[PDB]
Amino acid sequence: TIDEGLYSRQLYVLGHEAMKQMSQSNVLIIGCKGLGVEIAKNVCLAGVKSVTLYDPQPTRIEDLSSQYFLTEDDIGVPRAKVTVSKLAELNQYVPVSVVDELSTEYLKNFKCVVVTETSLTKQLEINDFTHKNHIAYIAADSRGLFGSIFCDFGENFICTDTDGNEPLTGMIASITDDGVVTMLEETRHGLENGDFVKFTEVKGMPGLNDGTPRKVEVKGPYTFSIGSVKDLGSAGYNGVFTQVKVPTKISFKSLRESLKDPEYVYPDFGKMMRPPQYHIAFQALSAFADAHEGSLPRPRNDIDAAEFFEFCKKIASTLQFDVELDEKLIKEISYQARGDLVAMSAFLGGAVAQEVLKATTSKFYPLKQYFYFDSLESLPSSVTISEETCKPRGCRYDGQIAVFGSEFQEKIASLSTFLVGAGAIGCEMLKNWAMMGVATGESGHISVTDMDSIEKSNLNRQFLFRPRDVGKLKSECASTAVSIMNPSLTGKITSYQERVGPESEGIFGDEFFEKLSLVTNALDNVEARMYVDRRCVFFEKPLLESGTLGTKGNTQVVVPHLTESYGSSQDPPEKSFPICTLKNFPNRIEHTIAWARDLFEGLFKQPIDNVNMYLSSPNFLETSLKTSSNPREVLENIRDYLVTEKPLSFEECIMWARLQFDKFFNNNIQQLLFNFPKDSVTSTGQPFWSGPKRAPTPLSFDIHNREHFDFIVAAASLYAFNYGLKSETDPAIYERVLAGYNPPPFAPKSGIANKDKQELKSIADSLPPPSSLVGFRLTPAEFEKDDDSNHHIDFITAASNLRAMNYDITPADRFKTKFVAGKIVPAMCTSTAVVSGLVCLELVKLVDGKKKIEEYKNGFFNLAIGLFTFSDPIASPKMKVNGKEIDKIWDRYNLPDCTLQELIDYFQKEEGLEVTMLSSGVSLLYANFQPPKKLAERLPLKISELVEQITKKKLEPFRKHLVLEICCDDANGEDVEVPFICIKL
Amino acid sequence: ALKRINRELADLGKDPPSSSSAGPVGDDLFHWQATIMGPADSPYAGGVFFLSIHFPTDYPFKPPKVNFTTRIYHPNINSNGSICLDILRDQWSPALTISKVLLSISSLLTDPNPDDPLVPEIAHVYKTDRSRYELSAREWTRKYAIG
Amino acid sequence: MQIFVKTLTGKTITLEVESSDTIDNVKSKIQDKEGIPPDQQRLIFAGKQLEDGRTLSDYNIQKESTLHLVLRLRGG
Ligand SMILES: *P(=O)(O)OC[C@H]1O[C@@H](n2cnc3c(N)ncnc32)[C@H](O)[C@@H]1O
Ligand SMILES: [Mg+2]
Ligand SMILES: [Mg+2]
Repeated sequence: TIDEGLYSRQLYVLGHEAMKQMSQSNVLIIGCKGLGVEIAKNVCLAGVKSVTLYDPQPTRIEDLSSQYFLTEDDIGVPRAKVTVSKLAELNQYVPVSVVDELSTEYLKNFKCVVVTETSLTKQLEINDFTHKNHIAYIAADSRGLFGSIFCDFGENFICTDTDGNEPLTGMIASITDDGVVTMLEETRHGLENGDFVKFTEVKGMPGLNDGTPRKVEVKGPYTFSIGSVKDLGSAGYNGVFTQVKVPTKISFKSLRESLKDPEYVYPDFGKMMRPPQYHIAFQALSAFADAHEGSLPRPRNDIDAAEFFEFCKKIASTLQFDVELDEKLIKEISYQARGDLVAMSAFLGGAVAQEVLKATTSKFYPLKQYFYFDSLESLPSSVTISEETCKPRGCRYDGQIAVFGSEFQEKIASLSTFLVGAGAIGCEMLKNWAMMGVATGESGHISVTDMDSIEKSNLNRQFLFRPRDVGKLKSECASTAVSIMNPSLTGKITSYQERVGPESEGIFGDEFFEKLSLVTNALDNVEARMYVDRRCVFFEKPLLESGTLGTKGNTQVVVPHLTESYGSSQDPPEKSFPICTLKNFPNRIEHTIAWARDLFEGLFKQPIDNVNMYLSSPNFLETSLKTSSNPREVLENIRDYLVTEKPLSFEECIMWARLQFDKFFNNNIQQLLFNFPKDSVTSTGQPFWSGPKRAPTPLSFDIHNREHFDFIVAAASLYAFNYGLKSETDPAIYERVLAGYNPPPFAPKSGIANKDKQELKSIADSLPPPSSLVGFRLTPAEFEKDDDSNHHIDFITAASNLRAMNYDITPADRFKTKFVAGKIVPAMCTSTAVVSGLVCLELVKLVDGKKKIEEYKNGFFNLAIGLFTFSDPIASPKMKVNGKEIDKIWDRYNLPDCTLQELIDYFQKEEGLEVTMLSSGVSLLYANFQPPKKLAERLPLKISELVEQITKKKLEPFRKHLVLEICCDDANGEDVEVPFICIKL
Repeated sequence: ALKRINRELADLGKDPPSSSSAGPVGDDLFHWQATIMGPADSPYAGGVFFLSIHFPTDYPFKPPKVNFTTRIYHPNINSNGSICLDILRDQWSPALTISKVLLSISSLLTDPNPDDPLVPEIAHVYKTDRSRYELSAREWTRKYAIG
Repeated sequence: MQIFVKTLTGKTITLEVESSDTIDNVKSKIQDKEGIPPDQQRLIFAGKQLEDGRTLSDYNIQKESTLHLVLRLRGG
């Protein structure tokens, strides 16, 4: 009973069984500060059965540093009481409760227990009970720029899926007598040693088809081994292997046992000696709090730091830790004890929420067992950070001032940022900015642009949007929500509804981009990322990129004159199948889905567009004949959709659907089998329909069959929608109208000066004149997946499954068909939180204006396997131009609006280079090989005039610069790379 | 994109392409018109075939869209001019120039591959009745590829 | 010398190299074992992204070292 209209993106990551187990699990959360509230929010959005909160501590002002469900009117009220009301709105299927008192025996009601803001003695008392009663225990901590996570899921945890990857499958070419399985030509199995596989459709060795998994011994990228198959047969031909994933037994240790001999997870291999330090440091923090009535060391206090280091030495002596304590790092942990950062809270909350989901679903590999993290490279160095500047001021930013100071707070409050996109990452980024106090000063401002509107499926991970907000613009709703969170942002946020691209340069122009401080991308496509990267490179602005995919994520930072841009690297492109495979010889459900999408486009979109264009353009026929490669198709489509097969009722739509069923699932297959019979052989004697090619079979229409009726209904409904008829879903009309169909006879055709022009002219003359039919338009079908009543996904699924039955392929369902055809990107709230935390940790580095490239970090992570890694950004390449060091990315030539001849003379006289090619946009302004007359015409013109003349379009009034690409050769004739030219209009 | 396109254009200009001639249309660098000469030892001998090449914005990281314009009777070229070449769909890498694409197209013209056809009827005629395929190809190249 | 490469999806790869090998040779070996073009590979060792044109000894990569093979993602 999972609501797939809300959990559409999350089910592509977890699955139906995982969410079914999730919806029966109870989660208790102790602590309702920023980390606790982040964990609770992510858990509520995930869809657990219920969430219970326990935090009787009255609210204090500093708690607002990372708690976004607390307002300044709630001071003196318990945090849980004022947080449950706001948490109860995130998801209607997840009740949120509050307990005013906690007892040990009360813990047996919960599937998972999360502990934050609790002393070590209480944690030991709770864990001693949860461990022996088989309850998952997670303990999280966030101290300044330091974080810790501990997981204990019991001694006999069972993990059904350890990596979250789809099972591997492949097509075999031959299996020898010794189990040497070989893949097809240039096909990689992708298996590892110790994996299990099962075989089907193997010819010559039926025994392998029973289904028992067999061990895999990888011998190469194309072959592996399964053992001795002597008894099963001598040799096997063809077949398909599929990986089998087996459960794993994971054993955890209790907190009391784990303190003595911890097992670390390393978020960064560049600093492998630190987690042992943090292990002692956090225990010393707990001891110090115990010795000082629960009070942490004061910010940047030396006496407290010395006492804390004494505690650290005592603990290291007691635990018999043979480690050398780094005094600077430990005292840094002491200084930032009272820090409460929203970025660290978001990062650790995403991680801990993912761990909670692992506990409640027995999926993905949990942490084992300690995860200590630091982002100490984010500490500012351009301001004064001392006891005087870090003391609390009695404001909501005390938690952040305790780490960064008041001067850095003033720097943050004067930011002028630009956020592109308002999706999940956009909402998280806006919330983090509101909590940090970004652009709350006199000179601060926030600009957020997004052209989309709120949908039901967006609410699952965009927590700023409520069901009442469906149908409104994302940017306005996000701005209002964040203004509610931080009232100081009233009037400091401007929201646009513009798509960022070449067509919006009149709004996001020179004046707009010259006032910014940084740009943050929250997009979901690569084209927009490349465009924004080019704009930032031209205007020399810092850029923050971030991306997610299911449980994986990455963040990158682009710094002017220091690092390379986003577009300086390549990513794996999408997989496009050969046209022959799609058109005639499919062997996967993806091929059939692509074919069905093409069929939908060619039946309900292209002919309608041709008909509409015929009735609008007064010179469409001649232009189509001249330009279009196959005008016959266009003319036939116009004729058929105008006069020949125009439906006067829904009955004719049903008959048309039946005719198309025959056309696409019975007759083309007969023609194909006539051309290539099932017993045909290739040029080398091998059978034609073997291996990647599957012999098809024509389908005979059966009304009672589900798939045939689904296709008929969907096609008839879509045709009626095209012609604006009253569609029906009553089976009686279909049954009574499809019983009188007379299939026209069909027999495959064997085949066996220039009059085709006369035929085209005759066909054109048969069409009614455009003047007679004015105002008559047919509505094209624009593909839309999120609507479950437009029959688009229904039609695509029916067509794909029918073609699968043609070629004996296993059909999919609406869920997988929508995933594949819709090109849906799996999404999670936890990954979004993690990436937002990392981006906001890099944002403070950008604000501080750090110059060295080793102080920035690009981050990558996969939460399904618990992998985190960081690497320095790549420095921008340098080159030698005219014996000068020139940056290959961030350097440009600035020139006035001079003539082409003057530009060539300048490059010859100043840089000593000969200009050979000069282009702007998509045109070719100048080339060395052009005829002398054309050049002599184009030489005395200014660059603006030349561009206007060549492009045949006047420059817009708001245009203030031109970007030119120039290729030039030196004196010796060697080509030399040069930066682009910025002509000032 | 512009830099790579101009470098390829200059490379074509410097080295004599002989049996090919590719160049931009008008002043647009993202739209080329190429000419291919039918191999002498083939049914398409003495024919001129026009191709349209559309470079995407992401060039050279996405393959160019190359489509025949002159009608040709080939098992691997359909009526829309689409060419069944692996280097244009999924085997494209940012290291192949248009010259190698034209050489691949010429090689495809010099010998078809009916075992993996794009036009099943032409492949059937080629596999069954070779002489009739030869006659049809000669008639088509005299009717469309000469002029 | 033998090194290990771990992918962002959890796969493990074993490579037989020498300390004098360039990053280009390592990328070619990874392409042979995985089919990923060398220009689309992002290798990380000890917090440093390996760049083409240098050698393993520049990064102090020794036997039984672990590299990470990562990539960028397009959701958001
Ligand atoms: P995720 O898919 O959850 O949300 C992505 C958001 O980014 C916005 N977006 C995509 N592409 C653009 C451009 N070119 N300009 C502005 N905004 C963009 C979507 O509308 C989503 O809100
Ligand atoms: Mg949307
Ligand atoms: Mg999206």
